[PDB]
Amino acid sequence: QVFDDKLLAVISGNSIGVLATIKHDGRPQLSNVQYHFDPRKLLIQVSIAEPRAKTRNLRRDPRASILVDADDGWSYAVAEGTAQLTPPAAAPDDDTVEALIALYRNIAGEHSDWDDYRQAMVTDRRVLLTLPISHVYGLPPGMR
Amino acid sequence: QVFDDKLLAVISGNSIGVLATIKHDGRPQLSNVQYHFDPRKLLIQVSIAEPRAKTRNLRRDPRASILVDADDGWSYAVAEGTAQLTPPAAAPDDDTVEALIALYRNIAGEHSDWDDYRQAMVTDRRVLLTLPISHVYGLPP
Ligand code: NA
Repeated sequence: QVFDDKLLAVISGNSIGVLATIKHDGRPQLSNVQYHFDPRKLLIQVSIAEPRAKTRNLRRDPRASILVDADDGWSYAVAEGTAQLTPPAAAPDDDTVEALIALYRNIAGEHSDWDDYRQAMVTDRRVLLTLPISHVYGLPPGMR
Repeated sequence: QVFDDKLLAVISGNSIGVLATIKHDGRPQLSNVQYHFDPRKLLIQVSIAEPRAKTRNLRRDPRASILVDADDGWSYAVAEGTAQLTPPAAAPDDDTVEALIALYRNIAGEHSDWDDYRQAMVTDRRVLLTLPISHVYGLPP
């Protein structure tokens, strides 16, 4: 839809969002995440680390939402989906680290020392979060 | 705690945040809200409206969290609480509308036309949401 494309435009137009996961007690857990939006596949990809609260929540209940703010700093879009998570990075060139490399390119371009990047992924036990967008809602720029 | 004050400072330093309510199916519901923060009684105040999803959710389950961004746009603080809601504004002079007028003053001072403001609150079925902060976390700048 034109709408909603106005919401996706808010998502494709930014890189920082509020990730919302579900605590064991059922209430939301919120944090900021950097992301890359794949408009062709309608995916949102995030790099997260195994021992963080957001990761543990998602392994337990894969349902995730991301709110992205528009340029006006008023309006917003929220993407919902069911997260898919890679295993944590365990070797400097396993498929997980390879995917995180591709993610960092999409977000930040060419890395200074890729080999250190590779080692940090293993060390910090990084995970690729892939979130297929199954529903969008929000208040697109242009209305009340 | 030391950590605490740095987070609470983030909340004092802003007036828009992301409000998270809980949907019927257990999923968080997210939206931007404008708020006033009382650093004394440690509570957040928000003007919402009865017809909205966020309000329906909170009347079913009063747990709320609000995330607030630091100036660097990356650091942030989250406050959790159990929401307190007034009845919806029903008459231009009732207690709810008065509370919201006090809130509007705390946020943006004096309003152009209080009489149209009063009316708009009733037409909106506006609600005053009070969130005593029961817990804070996040990543201070
Ligand atoms: Na953590």
